[PDB]
Amino acid sequence: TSARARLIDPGFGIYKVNELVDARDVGLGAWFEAHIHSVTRADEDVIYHIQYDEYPESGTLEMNVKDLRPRARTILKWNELNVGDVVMVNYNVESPGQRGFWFDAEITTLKTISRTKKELRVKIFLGTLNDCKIISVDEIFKIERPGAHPLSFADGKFLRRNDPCDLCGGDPEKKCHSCSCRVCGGKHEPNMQLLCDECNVAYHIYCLNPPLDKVWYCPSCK
Ligand SMILES: [Zn+2]
Ligand SMILES: [Zn+2]
Ligand SMILES: [Zn+2]
Repeated sequence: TSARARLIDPGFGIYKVNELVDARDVGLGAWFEAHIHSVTRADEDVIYHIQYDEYPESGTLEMNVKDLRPRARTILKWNELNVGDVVMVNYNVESPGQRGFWFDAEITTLKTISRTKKELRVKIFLGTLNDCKIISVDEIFKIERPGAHPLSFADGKFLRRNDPCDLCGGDPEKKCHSCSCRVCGGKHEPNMQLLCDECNVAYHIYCLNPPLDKVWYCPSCK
């Protein structure tokens, strides 16, 4: 058992040490994946510190409890959505056509145009922005509330799709040297292919020079 993936109840607080949460960055108004680092004493007397999963460089940070909630885990299907619902959506404020960040929003328009076409417009809570068109209609997340089952890293990483690919367009059919194996460009075998942490590019076990016997950081760095 990893120490990073074991929940600790220090005897108080509504989130457990090492619990997976989302943390609202007050500067942007968006929610980012994080974990509880510590729960200590000085909604008032309990202090929570976190680390952001994808910003370990930012270190340990104090966070008010109103800016924390259990990690988002459930994607709401189209038929589970209603006008007036408050859900978490991906939106880019500066470039509405592109992938952005994860914002709480109230659904104001729900329109099924055809079998494939849909119109989802929301009110984004930053101040608020009205009549925002959400492109990623298949990634609408339910907002979890205090008391939800505590997740740990043992359950999984529970990372959302947080990056913008220009090459293959995210299509699983087309080969890609950019977002898959650099040597051959084959997405086949997600299991027999290791990633890097610093630069983040992949290689198969048999595509490296020299080839590895069994299944990490890349060799071209060192
Ligand atoms: Zn690609
Ligand atoms: Zn390869
Ligand atoms: Zn690397």
